[PDB]
Amino acid sequence: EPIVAAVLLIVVAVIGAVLVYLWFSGYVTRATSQAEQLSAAEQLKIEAVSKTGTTVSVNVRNVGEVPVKIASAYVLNATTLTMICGGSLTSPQQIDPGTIQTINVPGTCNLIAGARYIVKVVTARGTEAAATFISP
Amino acid sequence: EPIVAAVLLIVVAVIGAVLVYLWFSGYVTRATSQAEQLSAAEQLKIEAVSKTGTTVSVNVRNVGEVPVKIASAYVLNATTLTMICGGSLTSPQQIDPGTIQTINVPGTCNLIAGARYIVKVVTARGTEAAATFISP
Amino acid sequence: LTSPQQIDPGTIQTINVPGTCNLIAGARYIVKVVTARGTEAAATFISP
Amino acid sequence: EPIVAAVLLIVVAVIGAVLVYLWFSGYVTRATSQAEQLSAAEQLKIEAVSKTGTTVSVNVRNVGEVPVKIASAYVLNATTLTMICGGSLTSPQQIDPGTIQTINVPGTCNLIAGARYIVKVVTARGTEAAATFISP
Amino acid sequence: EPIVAAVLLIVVAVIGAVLVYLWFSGYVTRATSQAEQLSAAEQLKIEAVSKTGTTVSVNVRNVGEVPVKIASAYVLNATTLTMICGGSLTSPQQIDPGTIQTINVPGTCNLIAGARYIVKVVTARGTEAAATFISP
Repeated sequence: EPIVAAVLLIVVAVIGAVLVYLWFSGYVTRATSQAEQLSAAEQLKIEAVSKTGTTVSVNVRNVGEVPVKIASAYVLNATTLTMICGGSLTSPQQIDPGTIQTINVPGTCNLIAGARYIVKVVTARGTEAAATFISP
Repeated sequence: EPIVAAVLLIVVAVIGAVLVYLWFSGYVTRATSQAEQLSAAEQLKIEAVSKTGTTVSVNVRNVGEVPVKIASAYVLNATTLTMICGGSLTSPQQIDPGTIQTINVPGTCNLIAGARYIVKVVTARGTEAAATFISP
Repeated sequence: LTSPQQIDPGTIQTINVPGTCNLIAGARYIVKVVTARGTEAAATFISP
Repeated sequence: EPIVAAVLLIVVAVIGAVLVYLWFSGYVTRATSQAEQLSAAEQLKIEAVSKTGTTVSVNVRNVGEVPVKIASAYVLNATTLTMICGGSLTSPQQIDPGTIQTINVPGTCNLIAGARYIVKVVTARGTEAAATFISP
Repeated sequence: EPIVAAVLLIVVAVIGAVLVYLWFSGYVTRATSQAEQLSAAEQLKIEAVSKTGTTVSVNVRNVGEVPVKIASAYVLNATTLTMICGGSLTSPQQIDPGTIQTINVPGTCNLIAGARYIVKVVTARGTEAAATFISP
């Protein structure tokens, strides 16, 4: 009589094992592939900068193999990591691999000739690229 | 009765380990190969420059072993890192290793005789080569 | 593949990618081979 | 009848898992935070030394930002790593960040003019800072 | 009734864990020690070379502290890494620490007066030491 209960319990345990199998396969596949794709890296470099009046224009070179979106740009003060001007771009700019694009710092901020300034661009994914220039 | 459940759990763990091994092999191969192939570097050198009116012509020799494409050229001002003329070329030019090619700066920019100007050429992959010249 | 190719332990074999595909010189490509059991091995090369 | 035993065993397993969770949270917390706090590093530098008779006085400045206790001082012979005089200070001296204090080598040791000697001071935590001087 | 099966399963798991611990201790110890001992370094230096007729004699000094065996010697051509003469020695020669030994390049190879050559000696473990000479 307990044998019947044991058989039912074994069947229930097998069903639970199958359900664990299904969920575990789904989770391992999804999370594993998500981690694998986040393992990929994104690289940028800025070729040169130009200043016209009070507007700063930057040319960004996409040396990577994936499309790049530029979302913000700043003008950082030297050795203090404090921004003078910057913010969200009005519309994100897409940069194709092997191509170039022109980026303008949002807003208007004055500059002092012969002073230290760091121009910085950040991607939508978080990649950071920056360099220095001497304001005319 | 728990023995059957334990056997199913062991089987599930073994299958999960097999799937993890498959993905791990694929990912390690892809990542290792990408890193090894991007470890390679490219070198460029400019032989000489010439100016005809307001057009700048640059001869680039690729001392590397694999083809490299020229993407943009600039004429940089001294000690200020500010561009005067330049931008993306109309069509990229491919340079065969062991050969030479002539590149013209895009657009038209005036120059002042006896002044400092830095000629700069950037590859599609991001390699930079540059030098200086005296404007006639 | 038209017919599966068997590779003995400690030996080597030649495998041709099925079909015909054009390539671009100096471009990036990943070559990949998969076993009957599912094992994956791959690498990259620069097309001539 | 085995169903009741199975339910009790499941309850026992759940209670054991809860206990394991409690201990695991506690142990991870303490060990992790201990590792984080011992990860911090300490830096020292000695400004100048002076000799009065047979007493060696050293001024130590903590370029770091954490409180520091000086525990011992030595006078090491050149390239043989053998001490001539040194030992525990009578009472450890606390040197505040951004300040300096005077430390005297314990005991009395003679010196030879124009010879090589390395003065060495060690913190209570084990940080090592030293330099060389020529005895007058 | 499932309680007995659970107790037996726990006992089996404990035995398996003991076996895993035994193997793990053995493996970590022996593999770790083999790695530590291969971490050791081997250093050679050659004092001078001599030419008698068509035979090249090299004096090798053991600047290290461990016994070293010399197995082969070569004569490389300049800038091409191509051997002119060389091969396995008839019997490997042992060099004691702090001592010197004379090694003759195997075989007979002609040389040209005033020509460029590299003499090279390799140890049993793979250490490489070499220098240059001008043939008389």
